[PDB]
Amino acid sequence: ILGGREAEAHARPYMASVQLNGAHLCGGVLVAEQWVLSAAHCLEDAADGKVQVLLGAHSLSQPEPSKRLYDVLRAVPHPDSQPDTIDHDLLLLQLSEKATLGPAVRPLPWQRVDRDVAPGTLCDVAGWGIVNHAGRRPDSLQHVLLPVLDRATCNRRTHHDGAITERLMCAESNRRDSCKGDSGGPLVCGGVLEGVVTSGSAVCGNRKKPGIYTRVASYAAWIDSVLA
Repeated sequence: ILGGREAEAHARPYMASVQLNGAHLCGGVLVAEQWVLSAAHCLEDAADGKVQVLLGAHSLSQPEPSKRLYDVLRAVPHPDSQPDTIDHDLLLLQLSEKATLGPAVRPLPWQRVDRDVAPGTLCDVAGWGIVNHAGRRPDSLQHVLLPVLDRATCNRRTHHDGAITERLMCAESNRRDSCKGDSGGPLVCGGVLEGVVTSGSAVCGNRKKPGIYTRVASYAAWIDSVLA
């Protein structure tokens, strides 16, 4: 963190921790009983494995009755994802079994209609912090409300300089100091999944630095198809 606050425990029952070898790698979002959406860059690299997903968690380290760790039957990165690009940066993970659903675990509706989130809309992003930003990292789930930034301005020569295609969206990042982006994590507007974090901003510095998110509606055809 240097954006935000501790979330209410289990009030985002869609939130997932994508894990490598039992350590938090990336955020993700439960989009169907057996399927979690995250970002391709997360699981990018090569060797392995023991990629799993933790559902029903608030703390990454402490006992909680709802916590369940799922192995993954299949990792499906968007075919057009590339290591050297923030395009098509989505990742679907098929869980070993249907998630057991309840107050702490519950898929989130996601936007199928390909329309942009209106600029100014307040959306919610949640996650758990990187490298080991404090060994247990941030240990409990954090979130913050960010206003959506118009694509035009996001594309300014000082913001993101034409990088933001119509398949991407932006949020004002955060003034005062810097940064965040769990990655793979979700951007939720009015209770609907609209975006997934991409390395926006992993080049942090300005005042009006914006976060970059992949628009899930733009990939609705690919998502649904992997699900069927």
